[PDB]
Amino acid sequence: QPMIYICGECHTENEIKSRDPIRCRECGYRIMYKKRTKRLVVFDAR
Amino acid sequence: VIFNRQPTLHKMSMMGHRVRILPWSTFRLNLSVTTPYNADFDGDEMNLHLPQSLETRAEIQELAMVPRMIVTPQSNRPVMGIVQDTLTAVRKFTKRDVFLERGEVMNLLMFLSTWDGKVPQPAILKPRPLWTGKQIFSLIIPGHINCIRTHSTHPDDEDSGPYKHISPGDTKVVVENGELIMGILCKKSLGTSAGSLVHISYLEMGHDITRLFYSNIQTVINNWLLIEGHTIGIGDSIADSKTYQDIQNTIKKAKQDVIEVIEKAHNNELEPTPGNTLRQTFENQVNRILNDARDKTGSSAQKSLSEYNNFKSMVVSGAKGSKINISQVIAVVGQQNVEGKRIPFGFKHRTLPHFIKDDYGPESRGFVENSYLAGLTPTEFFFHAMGGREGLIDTAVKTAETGYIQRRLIKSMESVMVKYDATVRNSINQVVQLRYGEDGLAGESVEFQNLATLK
Amino acid sequence: LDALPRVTCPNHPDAILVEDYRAGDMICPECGLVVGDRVIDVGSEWRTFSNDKATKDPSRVGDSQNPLLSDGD
Amino acid sequence: DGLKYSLATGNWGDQKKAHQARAGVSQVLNRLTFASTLSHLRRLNSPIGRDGKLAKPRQLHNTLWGMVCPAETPEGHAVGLVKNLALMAYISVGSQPS
Amino acid sequence: VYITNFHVRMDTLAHVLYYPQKPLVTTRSMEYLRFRELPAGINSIVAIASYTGYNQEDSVIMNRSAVDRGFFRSVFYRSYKEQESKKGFDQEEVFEKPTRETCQGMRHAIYDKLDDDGLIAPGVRVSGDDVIIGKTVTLPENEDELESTNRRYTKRDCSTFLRTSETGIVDQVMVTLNQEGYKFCKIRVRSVRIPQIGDKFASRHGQKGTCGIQYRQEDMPFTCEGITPDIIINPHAIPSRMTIGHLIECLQGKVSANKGEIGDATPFNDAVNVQKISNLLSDYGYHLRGNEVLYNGFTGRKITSQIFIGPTYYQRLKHMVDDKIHSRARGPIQILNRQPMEGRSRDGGLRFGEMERDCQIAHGAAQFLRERLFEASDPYQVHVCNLCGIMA
Amino acid sequence: KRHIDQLKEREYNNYSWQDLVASGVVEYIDTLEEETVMLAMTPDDLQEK
Amino acid sequence: MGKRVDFSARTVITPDPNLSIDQVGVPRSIAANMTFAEIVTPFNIDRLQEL
Amino acid sequence: MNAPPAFESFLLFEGEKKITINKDTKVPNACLFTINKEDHTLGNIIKSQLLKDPQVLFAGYKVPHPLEHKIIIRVQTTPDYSPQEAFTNAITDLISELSLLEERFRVAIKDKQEGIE
Amino acid sequence: FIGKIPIMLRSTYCLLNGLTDRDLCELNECPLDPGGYFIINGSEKVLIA
Amino acid sequence: MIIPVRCFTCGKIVGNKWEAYLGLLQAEYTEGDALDALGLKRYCCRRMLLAHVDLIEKLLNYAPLEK
Amino acid sequence: MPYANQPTVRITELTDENVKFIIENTDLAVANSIRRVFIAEVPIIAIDWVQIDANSSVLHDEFIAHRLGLIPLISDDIVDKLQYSRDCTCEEFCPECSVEFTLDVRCNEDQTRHVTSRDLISNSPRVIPVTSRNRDNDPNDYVEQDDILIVKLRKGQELRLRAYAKKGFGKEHAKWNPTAGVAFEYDPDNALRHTVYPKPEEWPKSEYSELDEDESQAPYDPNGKPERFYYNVESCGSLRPETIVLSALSGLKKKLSDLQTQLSHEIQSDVLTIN
Ligand SMILES: [Mg+2]
Ligand SMILES: [Mg+2]
Ligand SMILES: [Zn+2]
Ligand SMILES: [Zn+2]
Ligand SMILES: [Zn+2]
Ligand SMILES: [Zn+2]
Ligand SMILES: [Zn+2]
Repeated sequence: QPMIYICGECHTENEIKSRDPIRCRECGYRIMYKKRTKRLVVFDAR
Repeated sequence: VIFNRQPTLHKMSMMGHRVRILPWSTFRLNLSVTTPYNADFDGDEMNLHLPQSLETRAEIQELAMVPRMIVTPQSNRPVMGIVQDTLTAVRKFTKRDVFLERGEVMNLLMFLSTWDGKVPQPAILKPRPLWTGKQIFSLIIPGHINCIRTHSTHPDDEDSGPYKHISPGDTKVVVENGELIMGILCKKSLGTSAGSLVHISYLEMGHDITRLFYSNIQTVINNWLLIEGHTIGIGDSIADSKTYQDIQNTIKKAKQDVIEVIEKAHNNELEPTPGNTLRQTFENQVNRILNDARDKTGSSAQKSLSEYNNFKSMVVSGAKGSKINISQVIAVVGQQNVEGKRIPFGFKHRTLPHFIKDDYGPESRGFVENSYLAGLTPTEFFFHAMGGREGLIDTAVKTAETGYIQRRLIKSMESVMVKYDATVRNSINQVVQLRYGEDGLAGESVEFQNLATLK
Repeated sequence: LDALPRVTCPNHPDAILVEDYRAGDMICPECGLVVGDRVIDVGSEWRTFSNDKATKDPSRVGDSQNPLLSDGD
Repeated sequence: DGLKYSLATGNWGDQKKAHQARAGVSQVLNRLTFASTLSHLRRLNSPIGRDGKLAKPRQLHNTLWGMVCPAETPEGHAVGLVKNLALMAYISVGSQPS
Repeated sequence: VYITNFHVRMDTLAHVLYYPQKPLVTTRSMEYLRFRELPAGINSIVAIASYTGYNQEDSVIMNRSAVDRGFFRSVFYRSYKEQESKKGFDQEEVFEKPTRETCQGMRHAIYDKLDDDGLIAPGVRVSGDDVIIGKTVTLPENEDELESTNRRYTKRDCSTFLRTSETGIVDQVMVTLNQEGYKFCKIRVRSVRIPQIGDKFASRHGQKGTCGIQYRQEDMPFTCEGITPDIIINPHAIPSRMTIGHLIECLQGKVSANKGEIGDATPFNDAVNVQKISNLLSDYGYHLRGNEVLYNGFTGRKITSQIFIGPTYYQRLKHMVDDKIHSRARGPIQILNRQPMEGRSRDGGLRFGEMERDCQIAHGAAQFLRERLFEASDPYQVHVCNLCGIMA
Repeated sequence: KRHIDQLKEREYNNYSWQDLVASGVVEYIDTLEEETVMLAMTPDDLQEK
Repeated sequence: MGKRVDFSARTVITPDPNLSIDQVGVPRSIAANMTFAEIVTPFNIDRLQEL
Repeated sequence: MNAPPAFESFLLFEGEKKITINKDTKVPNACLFTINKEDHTLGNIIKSQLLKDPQVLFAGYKVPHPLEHKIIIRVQTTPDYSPQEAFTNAITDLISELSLLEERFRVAIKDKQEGIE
Repeated sequence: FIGKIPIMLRSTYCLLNGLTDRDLCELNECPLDPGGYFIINGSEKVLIA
Repeated sequence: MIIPVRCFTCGKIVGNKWEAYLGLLQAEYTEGDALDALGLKRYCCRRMLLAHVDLIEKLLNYAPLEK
Repeated sequence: MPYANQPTVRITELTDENVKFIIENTDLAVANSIRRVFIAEVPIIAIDWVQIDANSSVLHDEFIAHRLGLIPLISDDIVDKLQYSRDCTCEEFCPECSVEFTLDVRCNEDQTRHVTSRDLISNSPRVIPVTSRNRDNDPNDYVEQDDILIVKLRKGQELRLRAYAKKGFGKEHAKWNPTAGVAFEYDPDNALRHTVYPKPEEWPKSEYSELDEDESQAPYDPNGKPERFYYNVESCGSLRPETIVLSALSGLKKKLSDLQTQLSHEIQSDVLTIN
């Protein structure tokens, strides 16, 4: 299963999902930012 | 539980309480216990410790439980009395122009705990039933304690008014057989006073009944206050045109009088005062004039206040604040000083570059002509900011020094104690006194008394 | 008492012995089971240097020296 | 590394010995509001003894007028010793008298 | 709001208000602070009234329905950071999913919230029972010959979990490598702090105070439109403190909010501020010094004293009660002396020093004194020789 | 007044505080010099005088 | 002589007009965390059994 | 999170009665009603309907604490009429005035007002 | 090359001084942020006069 | 950060009146008249809008609404 | 009972927003209790559950959830037949106890997009829409008329969520206030002296105080009692003003009749023999 990993500015998935070093293909940045969970939460409008 | 706070400066800082569990996360505690712990709910947090056996729970309940901690053996007076709004609300409630109709009296009766069950007959039967404020306060007094006076309120004509035949004047408070006969209650009646109602209650009724008395006074007087109301706005901070004219005129005369004394001084002919240099004679004299100037207009503003000034109502109950504050907000703030003298010459012979060299006038050397209400002028503000530091610094020092003086003192005396043959002896069993305090009495059970035979 | 590695459960041989850090206690799930002389790991505990001047650390009774580069301090 | 070190810890100079008085000179810039920061950058510190001194370098000298804040000083132990620069006040960078 | 770009900032700790407002009564000096651009509080409708005493002595009755409509609500962010240290010769730290079969840790808190890489992802709710990052420290490696293997042998645990912000949601998670070249993360948690009893607030005149209770709109006292106050401050805060400026500001504010132009309050001018303001406020249609006829919420009767009400800019401060509470039954014990912890952050116990001891002495409650200073912090049994007093 | 007219114009026309100092209408004064000046609070007082 | 103790708690104080002179409101969470050891007697046994 | 859930301010608990009656130990023909989860809105009005009655010697209510949803109503009647019946009548009469008020308001709306819907 | 001097933020030698308000917003930097504090090891550090 | 739905003090909805207001000020320099036309009678509802600062506008300008 | 007066009503003025009326010949406790019902006890529908599918906006999620709950909702036709959540047999939600909203927006345009009340859609039939822009031949319609700007979005941001609105009343949360405000006034000339004016000339005269067109200011009468209360109920818009009043009185009737049933329950169960 993928661990996505949107990167800064390029606005695309890094896609890295393994032990290999973090660095976004095409885009020269090396900061990542793990993507939101698909798992549902909930918020009360109170 | 035992409740404490830091810095624990005396035995009444840590006392037993019974817990009662509530929602939200702060320790909520009775308002009256504020003065023994020196607490303020401006973000001061306090500490609790729980006993873990019946044995320590027994020991706490009997010795350190709060209601027993009412009258401190330091100076045989109440450690805790009716404070803040309730204290102001009691004065306002006891004035004999206060009348209550059947509906409100029943609600106040309803908030009272140890109520007899019988409803008192209203002091006014017709046209419609009304109970006076004194009358409902009189249900709150436990059993039948007694005390004349114990007011020393501003009221009347000290030293010669009560002798002016006693046109009851209503000022002086008299209670008899557990019923308030006349007068108005204040901090001197209800506070930490030597002869307050609260002190007498502890003695006559016993500590448990006195605690019910504190609760009673507060829930009931407090509930009334809610319908009556209290406040302070700009309407409680201004006086009339004529007083305002009188204040400026008193100040304009005094300033001319200072210029006059400066004119005499420069002539070289002032004639000095005993044991002083001529500047000191001069400085002592201008200081006398400016102080007299503040006090004259201060006495003018207190006169000029109307009956309805809420500000005067807080000052008179003795709840918070005082006569000098009225002086400063309404009248004129006066000479500032630092180290007990007028604002020093910081620059060459001057306080600020805004003045002339050597200018002994009032304003130029630290007299504030304005009131807080009109606002301070720029120099006065900075000389006022200088008067502000001496107090902030004094605070930071005194806390360190006294913390040290107290620890050293306790550390000496700790092992002294009264033995079972009642001679007071220390650790190596040497005798300190043959009888404790030279009579073998307790400090919390003594009272001030008059010796008839010195007549 | 040498036979441990975390085992002393009276009625049954141990399967697990969870550490309830907040209570300061050692718990044995399938019964009731405290057994503990608790240490949350002495290295967090001595660390009571805090509000007092910490930039200089007067409490540092233990220098690091970095031994894993060397051997003999 | 030497500049990196001194500026980070807040110490000063040799560390082995020189650090007795000129300690606490760099600080993490407080960022709680916008004002804390402007006020923090515009702070100034008088050095002093520590733990019990009572004298005149704590009260508000007249010459601070137009220079340092009237009222704006820590409500705590170091009252009047760490001061804050007034609103218009300025500081010379200095240059050759030649 | 403390700077604009806060959202892309992993500041280790921060507080932001939902709705800031610039102040109604402002000083000209404030233009050059840009305090308009990033203000620190809200224009409250305040009444300086006594009421039910829940505002006695430096507390306030605050309007609960206003806090429902988001009054002074704020968001709280804590960024936790963790490093993957290589740490020399024969050990290693690793970001991964800790299991009780493979590592030396087994702390009671739940590991399930974690992802399979050891680090949670934004949006999942966390609490003091949760682990945010699964770090493990491989150590011995195998330096214990012969099959002292069994399980959990390879590595100790030391992963980081929530002490403090014992509830909230993960705002952001960031994975990168820092200046050593190590894998580094910062993970940010968002919490929302509703103004409650025990939050410290302060107006602009140096009168700080705690929120003593909150009443719902129904109960506050009211007037005209029924513009119920968002706060009731006690009258006693003014007289001995003479903070008259505080009292002029409502009055200047009343004219400014009503006339519709932000009011001047710069310290030194000839704007005859007390009189000139009182005259303007009356021309508009109020008692010229601001008093209004109030009614109580409990019975609707009028309150016999007219009450001074109007707006004042107030501050909610960084001192909030849920961070400040504390307690301990039995806890971690430091084996320097084996008495309770001092790091409150790590479930400490409060001190009972020489002065508190000195009062128990002064009460004469010796049994409670031995208890606090012995059985309830530090009891021990030792055997001594009767011939000589050495514990050897 | 002409200097003020330049400051209002500064919203598009080139001008600076430095220009204002170069006019010699404003000066910088340190605390040691401030001991010897005769500094007046407001134009009001200096005119009404 | 100045020991850290167990069974200790600290929070902010806020005023409360309804307490008696010696009562103290205690947060429910602090009340749940701190315990007292009652010893079982053949009278409260049914009450303690409920707890 | 030491704050109570907001519904608890008004929702009745399954282990508590809506009303409880206890006799006074001091004076005769007095009674004490405990009303659970009901604030000044109900309490203040029932106090007034009891005061309206000419045979009530005493009527009052107290909500013991802000944080605890509960009020008490104490009533004392003449040595002939029972306090329970006075309470029964007080609500029933109150029901009657409010019904008549609702009727009179609705008919008043029935006036040729053109924005009724 | 002899060493690395810590720059102080937005001073004449820190690249932020040259860019305009739109550019600075483009670099995710606050336009109102005052600068004049060093950045060390992630922490923003200010030197006290 | 954008004007709140409903004024704190009482409840009268107020976010809806923000866009309208910037239009009125552009048309007329009459803050009194602007607030009046929007119907913001009592001043609690008025302080709400009069004292708001719309930080959102500067905040939106960063390119990365993507993280 | 013979001593009940049965009051009196007069409607002075009615609009789409305000309802302004006078109640006469009644008790203050009635007036005050009825004013309190108008706030707390009158039920309505507002968003109560928000589920956030995707949120790339510059506002944090709980902030979106807050703004969104607080937005007003028409309820008049449906607030009655709807049942309370806890009372409803269903697990979670159902068509019979709640109504569902859906919001989906993305900024694909170069100009900043606003997210508004119209963009929020009721999966439930258009019996219960948002307040603004529906069957609105409305002169209150001005410029955008979005009723509320839930957020703003620059090119690239998107927002997808679900919401479940539920019936509840103001005592439980302020989002359920059915009023913009509630004016209440009685005895305008201060005949009864419930307040005591210091220098009475310094106070103005309300629109109800004209009866003394003169400047004599407050003639006293001690034999009087509070009579003739003036109201002005103002609609938040989510429930029309008269419906607020009629639902308040009925709810108060329901609450009272229920207390009578429990008091009856005391005489039926555990026979009233205690006192
Ligand atoms: Mg204090
Ligand atoms: Mg105090
Ligand atoms: Zn990239
Ligand atoms: Zn076991
Ligand atoms: Zn031996
Ligand atoms: Zn409003
Ligand atoms: Zn359902």
